[PDB]
Amino acid sequence: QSIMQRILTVFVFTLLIATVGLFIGQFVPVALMLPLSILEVAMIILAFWMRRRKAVGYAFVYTFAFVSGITLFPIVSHYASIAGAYVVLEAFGSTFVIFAVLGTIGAKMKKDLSFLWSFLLVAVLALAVVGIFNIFSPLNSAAMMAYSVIGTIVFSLYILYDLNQIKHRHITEDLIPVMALSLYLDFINLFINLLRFFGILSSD
Ligand SMILES: [Gd]
Repeated sequence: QSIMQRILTVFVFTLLIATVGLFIGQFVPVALMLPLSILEVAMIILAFWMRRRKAVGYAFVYTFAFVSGITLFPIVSHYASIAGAYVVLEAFGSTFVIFAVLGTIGAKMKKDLSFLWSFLLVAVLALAVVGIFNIFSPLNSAAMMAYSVIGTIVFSLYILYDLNQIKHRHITEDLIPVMALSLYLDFINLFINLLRFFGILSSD
């Protein structure tokens, strides 16, 4: 009925569409698979880009959710292989409770967190730079673990912020796709960071 529920209705469908993509993604051969470095940082770059995009439709978000799902399996399989499959469940479980807890608090809190926009914008740019640096010169385990905890905190704060702005701002019906897409990217980026963190933590 309300705009918040319609956004979260779209959000759940992108999760479902992504899960089918993830299943399909297992059949991609190693020849057609991009480097792990590139795949991880591309999601940070798209999270930044898709936030500032104008006039996004329902066809874009659902097709994006599907394709991104396919390009998530290489990362999932990597960290499951180096540290056991249990880290994928730990990562997904931790993402789900963080999103539920922070999403609920953000959506019903009386304080308006609009002032954080600049703080979170520069943090994503920093992660983007360090992620791009990682392609050419790969960071060691401890720097990657440090990078992962920081990314976890930034993308946890974005969920709080995003649900908070949905309540506090006058969101028109034409922004339902773009707001759900940002929730999807926040979720996916939080998952990747927890997965890498717990992946490396159990790696040695
Ligand atoms: Gd790998």
